[PDB]
Amino acid sequence: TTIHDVQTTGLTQDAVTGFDASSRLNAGLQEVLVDLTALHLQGKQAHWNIVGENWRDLHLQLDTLVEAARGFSDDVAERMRAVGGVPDARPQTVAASRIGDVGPDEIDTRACVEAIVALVRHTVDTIRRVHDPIDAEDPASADLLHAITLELEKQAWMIGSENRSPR
Amino acid sequence: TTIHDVQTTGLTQDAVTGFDASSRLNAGLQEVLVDLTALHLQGKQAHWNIVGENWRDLHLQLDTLVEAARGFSDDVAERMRAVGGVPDARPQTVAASRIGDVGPDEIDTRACVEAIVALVRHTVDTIRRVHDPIDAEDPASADLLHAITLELEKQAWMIGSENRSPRRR
Amino acid sequence: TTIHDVQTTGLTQDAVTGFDASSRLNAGLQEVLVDLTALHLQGKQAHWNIVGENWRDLHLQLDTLVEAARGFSDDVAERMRAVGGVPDARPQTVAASRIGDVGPDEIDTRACVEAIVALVRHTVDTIRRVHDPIDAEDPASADLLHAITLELEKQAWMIGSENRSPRRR
Amino acid sequence: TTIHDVQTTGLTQDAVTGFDASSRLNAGLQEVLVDLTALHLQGKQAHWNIVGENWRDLHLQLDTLVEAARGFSDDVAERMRAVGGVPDARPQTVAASRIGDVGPDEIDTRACVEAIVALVRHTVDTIRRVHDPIDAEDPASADLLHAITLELEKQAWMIGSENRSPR
Amino acid sequence: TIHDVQTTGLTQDAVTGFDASSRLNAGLQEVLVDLTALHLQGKQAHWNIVGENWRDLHLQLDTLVEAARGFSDDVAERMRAVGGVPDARPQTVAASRIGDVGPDEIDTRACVEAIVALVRHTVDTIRRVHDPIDAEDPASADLLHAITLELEKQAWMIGSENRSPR
Amino acid sequence: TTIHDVQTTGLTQDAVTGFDASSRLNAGLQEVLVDLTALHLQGKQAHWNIVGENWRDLHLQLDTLVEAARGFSDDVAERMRAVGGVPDARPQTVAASRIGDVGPDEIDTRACVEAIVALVRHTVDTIRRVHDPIDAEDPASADLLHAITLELEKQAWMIGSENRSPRRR
Amino acid sequence: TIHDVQTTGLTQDAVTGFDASSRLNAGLQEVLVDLTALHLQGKQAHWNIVGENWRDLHLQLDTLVEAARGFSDDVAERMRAVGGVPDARPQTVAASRIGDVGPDEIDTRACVEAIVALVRHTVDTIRRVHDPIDAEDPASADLLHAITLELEKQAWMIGSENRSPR
Amino acid sequence: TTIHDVQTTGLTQDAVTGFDASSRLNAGLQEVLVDLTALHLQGKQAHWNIVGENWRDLHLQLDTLVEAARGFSDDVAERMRAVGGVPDARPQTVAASRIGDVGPDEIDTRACVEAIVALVRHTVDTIRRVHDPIDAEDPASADLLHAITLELEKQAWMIGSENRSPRRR
Amino acid sequence: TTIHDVQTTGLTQDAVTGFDASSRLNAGLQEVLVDLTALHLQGKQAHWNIVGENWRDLHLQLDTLVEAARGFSDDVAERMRAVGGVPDARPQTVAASRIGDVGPDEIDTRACVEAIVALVRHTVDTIRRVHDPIDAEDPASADLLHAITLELEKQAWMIGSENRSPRRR
Amino acid sequence: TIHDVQTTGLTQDAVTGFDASSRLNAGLQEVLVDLTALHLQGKQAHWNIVGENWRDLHLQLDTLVEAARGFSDDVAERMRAVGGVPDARPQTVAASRIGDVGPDEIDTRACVEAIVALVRHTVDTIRRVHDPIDAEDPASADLLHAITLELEKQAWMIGSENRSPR
Amino acid sequence: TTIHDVQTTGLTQDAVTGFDASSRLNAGLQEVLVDLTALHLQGKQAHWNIVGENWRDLHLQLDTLVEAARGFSDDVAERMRAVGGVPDARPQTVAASRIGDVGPDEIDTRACVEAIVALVRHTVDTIRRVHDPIDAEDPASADLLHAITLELEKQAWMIGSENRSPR
Amino acid sequence: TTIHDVQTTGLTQDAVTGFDASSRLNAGLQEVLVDLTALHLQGKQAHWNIVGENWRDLHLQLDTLVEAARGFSDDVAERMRAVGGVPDARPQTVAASRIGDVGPDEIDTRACVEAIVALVRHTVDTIRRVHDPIDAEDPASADLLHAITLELEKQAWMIGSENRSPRRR
Ligand SMILES: [Cl-]
Ligand SMILES: [Cl-]
Ligand SMILES: [Cl-]
Ligand SMILES: [Cl-]
Ligand SMILES: [Cl-]
Ligand SMILES: [Cl-]
Ligand SMILES: [Cl-]
Ligand SMILES: [Cl-]
Ligand SMILES: [Cl-]
Ligand SMILES: [Cl-]
Ligand SMILES: [Cl-]
Ligand SMILES: [Cl-]
Ligand SMILES: [Mn+2]
Ligand SMILES: [Mn+2]
Ligand SMILES: [Mn+2]
Ligand SMILES: [Mn+2]
Ligand SMILES: [Mn+2]
Ligand SMILES: [Mn+2]
Ligand SMILES: [Mn+2]
Ligand SMILES: [Mn+2]
Ligand SMILES: [Mn+2]
Ligand SMILES: [Mn+2]
Ligand SMILES: [Mn+2]
Ligand SMILES: [Mn+2]
Ligand SMILES: [Mn+2]
Ligand SMILES: [Mn+2]
Ligand SMILES: [Mn+2]
Ligand SMILES: [Mn+2]
Ligand SMILES: [Mn+2]
Ligand SMILES: [Mn+2]
Ligand SMILES: [Mn+2]
Ligand SMILES: [Mn+2]
Ligand SMILES: [Mn+2]
Ligand SMILES: [Mn+2]
Ligand SMILES: [Mn+2]
Repeated sequence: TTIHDVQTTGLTQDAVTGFDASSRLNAGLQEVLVDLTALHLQGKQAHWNIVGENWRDLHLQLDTLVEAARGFSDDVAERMRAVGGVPDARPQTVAASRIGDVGPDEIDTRACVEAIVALVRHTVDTIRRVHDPIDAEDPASADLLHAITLELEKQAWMIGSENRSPR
Repeated sequence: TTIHDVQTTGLTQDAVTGFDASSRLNAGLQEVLVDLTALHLQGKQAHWNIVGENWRDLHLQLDTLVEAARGFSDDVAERMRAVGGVPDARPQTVAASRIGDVGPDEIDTRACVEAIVALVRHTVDTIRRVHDPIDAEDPASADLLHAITLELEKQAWMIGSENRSPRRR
Repeated sequence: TTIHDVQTTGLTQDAVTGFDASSRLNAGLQEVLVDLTALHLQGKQAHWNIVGENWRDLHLQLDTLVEAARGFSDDVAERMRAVGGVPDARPQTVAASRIGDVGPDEIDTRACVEAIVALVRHTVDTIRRVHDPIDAEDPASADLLHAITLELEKQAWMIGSENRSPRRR
Repeated sequence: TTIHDVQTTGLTQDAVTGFDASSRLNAGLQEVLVDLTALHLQGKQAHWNIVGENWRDLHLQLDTLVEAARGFSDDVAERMRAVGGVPDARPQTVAASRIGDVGPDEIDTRACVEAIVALVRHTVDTIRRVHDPIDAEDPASADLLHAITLELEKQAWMIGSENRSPR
Repeated sequence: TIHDVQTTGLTQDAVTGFDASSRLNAGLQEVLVDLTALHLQGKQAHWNIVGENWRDLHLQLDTLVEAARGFSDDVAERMRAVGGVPDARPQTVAASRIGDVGPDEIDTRACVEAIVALVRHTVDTIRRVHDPIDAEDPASADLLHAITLELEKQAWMIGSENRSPR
Repeated sequence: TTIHDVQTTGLTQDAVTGFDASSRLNAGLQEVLVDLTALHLQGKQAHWNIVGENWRDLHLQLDTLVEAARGFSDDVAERMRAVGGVPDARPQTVAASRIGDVGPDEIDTRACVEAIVALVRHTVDTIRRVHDPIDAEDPASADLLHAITLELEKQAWMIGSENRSPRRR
Repeated sequence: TIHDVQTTGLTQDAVTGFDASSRLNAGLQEVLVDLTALHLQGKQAHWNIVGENWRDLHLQLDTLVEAARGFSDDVAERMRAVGGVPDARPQTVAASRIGDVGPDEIDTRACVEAIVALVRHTVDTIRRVHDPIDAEDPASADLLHAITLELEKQAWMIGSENRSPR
Repeated sequence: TTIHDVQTTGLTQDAVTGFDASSRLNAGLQEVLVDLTALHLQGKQAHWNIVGENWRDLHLQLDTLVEAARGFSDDVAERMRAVGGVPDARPQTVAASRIGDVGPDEIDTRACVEAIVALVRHTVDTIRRVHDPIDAEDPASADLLHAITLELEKQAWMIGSENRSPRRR
Repeated sequence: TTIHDVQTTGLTQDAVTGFDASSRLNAGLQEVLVDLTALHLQGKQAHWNIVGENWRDLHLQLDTLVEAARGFSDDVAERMRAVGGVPDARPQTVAASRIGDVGPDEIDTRACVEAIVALVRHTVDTIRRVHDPIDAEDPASADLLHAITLELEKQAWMIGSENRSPRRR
Repeated sequence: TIHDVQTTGLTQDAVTGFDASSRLNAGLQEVLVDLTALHLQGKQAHWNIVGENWRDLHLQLDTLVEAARGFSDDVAERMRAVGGVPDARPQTVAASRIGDVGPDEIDTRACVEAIVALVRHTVDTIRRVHDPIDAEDPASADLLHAITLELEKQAWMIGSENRSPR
Repeated sequence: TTIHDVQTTGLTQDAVTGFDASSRLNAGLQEVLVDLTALHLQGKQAHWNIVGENWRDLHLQLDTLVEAARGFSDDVAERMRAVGGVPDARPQTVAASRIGDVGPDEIDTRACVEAIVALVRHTVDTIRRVHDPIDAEDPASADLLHAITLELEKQAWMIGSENRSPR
Repeated sequence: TTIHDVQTTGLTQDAVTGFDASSRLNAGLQEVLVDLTALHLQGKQAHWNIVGENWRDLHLQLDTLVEAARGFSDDVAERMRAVGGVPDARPQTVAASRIGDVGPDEIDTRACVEAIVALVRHTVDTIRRVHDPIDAEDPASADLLHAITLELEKQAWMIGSENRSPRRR
C-alpha cells in the first residue's frame, strides 16, 4: 500500500477534513494563551522575589500556579493546532497581555497575594468573556475552558484566603 | 513591593473581584455537598457491617464509592469557596440529608446492594435537579457536576449489577 | 437488615430508578463505540504493518491512539451501561463501521499517516453528529464526548503533521 | 471436601469461636469511633473555611488530620467487627459527639488552631478514659488505641505550636 | 555512507534474516485471529455481565482482555520479525470460530461457561499449530508456550467459579 | 582500632549482654511460629484447591492471609533470634501443629471459609494463651503479638463474613 | 442464560481443556514438594546462620525463599490448570528428600554447602521428570526451564562463597 | 469565626489542656533521645572508617542502623514535645551519652561489630530501665519504646551474628 | 527563645551576612536568565508550530529543551536571590533577549532544527562570555553555569544531528 | 558445623550440579562474544549517527544496547551456573565477526543497514549453536529462545525504517 | 588467578597507588564535616523546639536542611576516605564547632529564622575559607564543595526571606 | 517558515557555530572514554568469574562500578559529540587500553579486589593527567571529569577497603 493507493480510496488529510475553527474561535483561544503565559511568567517572577511573613507557603503555591498555567497554555495552544489555528506565545506577543505586572523588585508576601489574585482573576475574566461564542461553535473547546476556569479559580481562592478575615 | 504599592495600582482582592455566585448557585452546591458527604458516611457504615454472599467484592466496591464521594465533596465544597459560598458539612447538618440510611445493624450483602444503589441514585437526583440553573449561571460549576454524575452513575451500575438478571428484551 | 427491610423502606433499584437514556441516546453512543473499536483495531493493523521513513515515531504514536481508543470505548460502553443501554462491540458488529480500512498489506509510513488521520476524523465526525441531541438530553454524556473529541482531535493533528508543510499565509 | 466434611471435623466458625468482646469493650470503641468520625468531619469543615494568616500550612495540616482520623475510624470500626461488635458512624449518631464544633462560618486561622487542638484533645480524652478497662480485657485493642493516641497527640502539638510563645 | 555500508555487505539485503514459511505465518495468523477475537468477546462480556459475583468476573475478564491484547501484539510482531504480514482487521477477526457471547446482558454463571469455552478454543488453535511451528522455529514455539501457560491459568481461575469438588 | 582495643574497653558482645529471654518466653514464641507457618502452608493448599461460588475473592484473600502469616513468622522467628532463642519451622516440626488441616482434595469455597476461619482462630488461641507470661517478662515481645493478633483477627472476620447472616438482635 | 449457553455448546463440559495424565501430575507434584521443602529449609537457615559474611547469606537465602515460593505457586497452579490436585501440606512436604539444615544455629560456610546441596537436589527432581513432561505437554516443560535456570543461577551464586579458582 | 468567638466557647489550648507528662516521664525520654542520637553519630563514624573483611555488608548495615536511630530520635523528641517536654540533642548534650565510643580511627570490621553491638545494647538498656515507670504513667509512650526496642534488638542480632559461632547446646 | 535573645547573641541575618555578589556577578546571571527564559518560550512556540518530516521526535525533543531551560532559569534566578541579586524575567524584559526568534507561523521541521540550534548556541554564548569574571568572583556560581553549559550543548548536538551529514575527514 | 554437613553428604562436592560439556560452554561463549560485540558497536553508532530521523535511531540503538548487555550477562552467568568460564574482555570480543560500524560519523540510513546486519549475524550464531545446546540442556536453549525473540524483534523494528511495501 | 598472580602483574592497591591528599586538604574537609554535622544537630534541635507564627513551614524547611547537611556530611566524610583521610564526627568532636547554638529551650519561629540563617552562613563561611587551597590541590574535591555551597546558600535565602522586607 | 527564511536571518548551524574543542581536548576525552569502556568490560569479566570469600558483596559492587563506567562512557562520548569530536569505543580500540586485565580465568575474590582497585586507579590517572589542559580550554568539560573522579575514587575506596587493615598511626 502506497500513497497512491490511499489517495484513490479517499482516505487522506485533504479528502477527509476535520473540524476547522472560525477565526473568532482561534482568536479567543489566542487571548487565553497570552494571558496564561503571562500568568506563569509573572508567577515565577513573584516566586523568586517574595519576601516576608509566610514566605514558604507562598513560594510553593506560586509554583503550583506556574505549573498549572504552563500546562494549560500547552493545552490551549495545542487545541488551536487541532482546530486549524496557529498559536503565538513569544515573549514580545505575551508582553501585550493586560493581566497586570508584579514589577522588577522584591515584593512583600502580603502584597504579592493581592497582586497574584488579581492577575489570576484577570486571566479568568478573559476566559469567561470569550467562553459563550466558543461554546456555541465548539463545545469541546469550552470544556477545556471549563477545566482551566475551575483550577484557576480554585487557586485564586487558595492564594487569597491568606489575606482574608471571616465574613 | 509593599502593600501600599499594590493598593495604588489596584491589584488586590478588593479592587479586582472574582466571579461571585448567587445564593441560588451556592445553595444548589450545598445540597450536593450534604448528600455526597452523607453518601460516604453511609458507605463506610455498610463497608464495616455487610455480611453474607460475595462479601469481599462489596467491601472493596464500597470503599471505592466512599473514596469517590469524599473527593467529590472536597471538590464541591471548595468550588463553593471559589465562588464566594460557605459550605457546611458538619455531622448535624449532613444528618438532614434525605438520600437514605443503611441502619445501624449487620446488613445482608444483597440487601446492601439495593440500599446503596438507592442512596447513590438519590445523590444523583440532587445533582440533576440543581444542574440546569447552575449551568445557566456558571458552566464551569456544571462541568464539575458532570464529572460527579458520570462516576456516581458508573458506580451505581457496577454495584447494582450483582442483583440483576438479563432484562426482558 | 434483610432484603425485606430494604424493600419496605423503598431503598431498592426498583423503587429508586436512575436516569434512563432514550433509545436515541443509546443508539448515538453505540455508533461512537463501534467507530472507536474499529479505530483501535485498524490502529493495531497499521502499528504492525507500517514500513518506511520515520517508522518508530509512527509505530509508537499508533500505539498511543490505540490505547486512547481502547480506553474511550470502555468508557462509552460503560456509560451506556450506566444509563440503561446494552453496548455491542463484537467483531462482526464493529466490521460494519465506515471509518475506513488500512488494508491487509504492508503500508508505507506516509500513506499510513494519511489513512489514519482520515479514520480518526471519521470517528470524530460520528461524535460531532450525535453530540447535540445527546447534550440536550444528558449533558454528562456529552461531557464524555467532549473529552473524547479533545484527545482524538489532538492525535489527528500530531499524526497528520508528519505530512504537512507550512500553510500559505 | 464439602461443608459436611468440614462440620464433622469441627473446623467451622460455629465450632471454633474467636475472642468475643464484652459489651463494655465494644461500647468503649464505639465512643472512640464517634469522636474520630466527628473529628474528620469538623476537620474538613475547617479545611474549607479557614481564612487569614498562614492559610496554606493550616489547610494542609487539617487534611493530614482528616486522613489520620478517617484511617483510625476504619481501624476501630473494623476492630469492633473482628471482636464481635457492631459499629455505627452514621451522621445522626456522630452528631451526638461532644468533641466540639467549628461552626458553619468562615473561621480565622489563629482561632481554628485553638478550636481544632481542643477537638483533638477531646478525642484523645475519650481514648484515655476508655483505655484501662479495654487494656485489661484485650491488650491488642489497647495497642490500636496506643497508635491513635501517639498520632493524635503528635498532630495536636504540631497544629497548636502555631499559637505558642516559648516557655 | 550507504555506499560504504553496501561495499562491506552489511545490509538487510546482503545479510538476510530468518524467513518464515507461509505455513509458519499461517499458523501464527490463526493464533492472532483467535486471540484478537478473544479480547473483543472478553470486553463484550466485561460490560454486559449481570448477576451473582459480578465484580470478580468483571475484573477477571479485564485481566483476560489485557493478556489476549498483549499476546496478540506479540504474535503479530513475531510474524513481522520472520517475514509474515499479520491481519487482525475486524472483518478478518469476525471469521474466528472460538465462539460468541452474544450482544445481550449475560448471566455471570452463563458467562463463565462461555468464556472458558472461548479460551479453550483459542488454546486449541495454539496446540494444533504448535508442532509444525516448533519443528521449524523453536523460538516461535517458546512464545506459544508462554501464551498457553497464561491462557490455561486463566481458564482454570475463571471456570472454578462453577466447579464442584470431584 | 583492633579487636584487642575493643575488648579492653569492654565494648563487646561478651561484656555487654543484651536481654536474654527465659526458656518459657522462647518456647511460647516457638509455638506461635509453628502455628503461623502451618497457617500459610494450609492457606496455600486452600488457595490452589478451592472450587465454587465466589472463587476469585477467596483465592485472593487466602493469598493475603498467606502473605501476612509468612511475614509474621519471619518476625517471630527473628524476635526469638534477637532474644537468645533458636526457632524451628522445618516441615516435620510444623506438621505437629494442631491448628487443623484443609485436606488433599478440592474443597468447596463455602467449606473452605469455615475451615480457614477455624485455622486462623486456633493460631490466635495460641498467641492469646502465651501472651500474659510473655507480656510480664518482655512487653516488647507482647507488642509484636498484639500486631499479629490485630491482623489475624481482622482477616478471620473478613473471610468468615462470606458465610454469615445478620445476627439475631 | 445458562440454558442459552448450553444450547450452543459453549461450556466447560462441552469444550474440555487439555487434561494432564496422572504421570504429568505426579511429576509436577514431586517438583512442588521439593520446591516447598526448599523455601521452608531456606527460611530456617535464613534465621539461624551465624558467622562470617552473615548478611550476604541472610539476604541470598531470602532471595532463594522468594523464588522457591513463587515457583511452588506456579507449579501448583500449572497442575490445577491441567486437571491435577496439588498437595503441599506440611506432613506431605516433610517427605521430601532434598535434605535438612537441622534445627540449630549453623555456621555460614556449612550453610552454603548444605543449601547448594538442597538446591541441586531440587533441580535433580526437575531434570528427572522433565523429558516425560516435555513429551506430553511442552508448555509445562517451559515452566520447568524457567525454574531450572533460576535455581542453577542461585546455586552458583551461593556456592561461590566456598570456591577456589580451578 | 474570630479569636474572640473561640475563647468564649473555651475551645483553645489554654482552656483544654492535653496530657501533661511528669518531669520523670520527660526525663526518661530525654535519656533515650540522647543515647539514640549518640548511636547514629557513632554509627556514621563507623560507617566511614571500617576496614577489612566483609566491608560492604557492614557499611550498609551501619547505614540501616543510622537510619533507624535517626527516625527513632525524631520520634522520641517529638513524643516529648507532644507531652509537654523539651528535648535536647545538641552535640555537647549528646556527648554526655555513656553508650560507648567507636574512636576516631580506622577500625577493623570484626572489632567494629563488637563495639556497635555494645552501643546498641547500651541504648536498649536505657529504654528497658526507663520503661516501667513510663508505662505506668503513659502506656502510649511505652508503646513507642516497644517499637524502638524491637528494631534495635533485631539489628543488634543481625550485626553481631557476623562474629558468632553455633552455641554450645 | 525570643527575638530579643537572638539579637543579643548576634545570630541574625543582619549581624551575620552571607556572600554578597557584586552588581557585575548579578548582572551576568541576569543575562543568562533572560536568555534561558527566552529559550524556553521560543521552544514552546516551535513545539506547537512545527510541521513536516520527523515531526514527533522534534516535538518531544523541544519539550525536553523547554523543561531543561525552565529548570535552569529557576536555578539561575534563585542563585541570584542567594547572592543578593534580584532577577527579572517578566515578558517585556525577556523580549529584549537577542538569542533569536522562531516567528509566529507554522515552521518546517528542518528549518526549525536550524533555528533552535542557533537559539541554544546563542544562550550558550552568553554563559561562556559571563563565565570567567563570575568564576573569578564566585566559583560556586560558575559550577552552576557548567551544568547548564553541558546540558544545553548536549541538546544542541542531539537536535542539530537531524540535519547533519558525515563530516569531510 | 562444616564437619556436621560433610557427615550427611550435603555439600557441593558430594552433590554435584549439572555440568556442561566444553561444547555447550563453547556454544555459549560464541553467543556471549557476539552479544558483547553487538552492544559495543551499538553504542558506537548511538553516539555517531548523523542525519534524517536521528532521535528514533539514537533511542532504538540504546534499547538494543540495553538488551544485548542484559543478554550477555544472562549468557555469561548461564555458563557459570553450568561449570563454564566466560570471556568477554575487549581483546576477546574484538575477534567477533558480526561486523563493524567504523569509527566515523555514520549516516542514519546507512546505520540501519549495518546494525540490522550486525543483529542478524548475532542471531545467526545463536541459531547455529542451538540444536546441540537443546539436545544437551533444554533450559540453556530456553534462554536462547528469549534472546532470539528479542533480537529478531529489534531487527524488524530498526530495519523497517528502510523498507518498502512488498 | 590468585593473590600471587595479581601481585606479580603489579595490579594491587600497594603497587598502584591513588591520589593521596595532603594533611592540609584532609584537615580542610574535616572542618567542613564538623560544621555540617553540627548544622544538622542544631537543625533538628530547632525542628522540634520552634513555637509561633508560621510553625509548619519552618518545621519542614528545617527538615530539608537537616537532610541536605546529613547527606553532605556523608559525602565529605567519604571524600576524605577516598583521598586517604580519616574523618571524625563523634558528638564530642562536633561540639567544638563554632557555627552557633539554638539553645536547650523552645524558640520563637521568627528568632529561629535568624539563628539558623546565621548557622548556615557560618558553615558556608568555613567552606569558602578552605576552598582555594583545596581547589588548587584537588579540583574534584572543590567541585563537591561547590555543590554544598550552592545548596546551603539556596536554603539560607529560602529560610531568611521569612524575616525580610523589600529593598 | 521554510529553510530559506531561516538562512536569511542567519539562524542556522552554519552561521551560529558552537564551541569547537581543540584536537587536544578531544584526544584527552577519547583517552578517558577508552579507559572507562575498558573498565566496565573488565568489571563484567570479574563480576562473572570471582570465587571465594565475600562473594556476593563483590559481585554486586562490581555491577555498581560497571553501571557507573557505562554511564560515564556515554557522558564522555557525548560530551565529545557536543564539542565537535568523534568518539571511538569499538572493542579493538578499547583493547589498546593500559588500565590492566583480570584474565580469562576464575579469580579469587581477594585477588580481584586488588586488581580492580588498580584498574580503577589507572582510569583515574588518565583523567587526572588530561584534566588541567582540558580545564584551561573548557571548564565545563573539566566539571564532567570532576564528577567522574569523585565517583571512581569513591568506588576504589569501597572496593579496596575489603583488603585493608587499620593504618599504622
Ligand atoms: Cl508545559
Ligand atoms: Cl477528601
Ligand atoms: Cl480498555
Ligand atoms: Cl478510611
Ligand atoms: Cl497491546
Ligand atoms: Cl517472609
Ligand atoms: Cl507465593
Ligand atoms: Cl530523622
Ligand atoms: Cl521551573
Ligand atoms: Cl548488564
Ligand atoms: Cl546521611
Ligand atoms: Cl550507558
Ligand atoms: Mn506557612
Ligand atoms: Mn505539548
Ligand atoms: Mn464541560
Ligand atoms: Mn469536562
Ligand atoms: Mn481540600
Ligand atoms: Mn471497563
Ligand atoms: Mn476498611
Ligand atoms: Mn502497645
Ligand atoms: Mn504497638
Ligand atoms: Mn467476589
Ligand atoms: Mn506492538
Ligand atoms: Mn521454552
Ligand atoms: Mn527475615
Ligand atoms: Mn558480604
Ligand atoms: Mn497463586
Ligand atoms: Mn520530625
Ligand atoms: Mn523555584
Ligand atoms: Mn522519528
Ligand atoms: Mn550479573
Ligand atoms: Mn555513606
Ligand atoms: Mn565545579
Ligand atoms: Mn560540578
Ligand atoms: Mn547516550
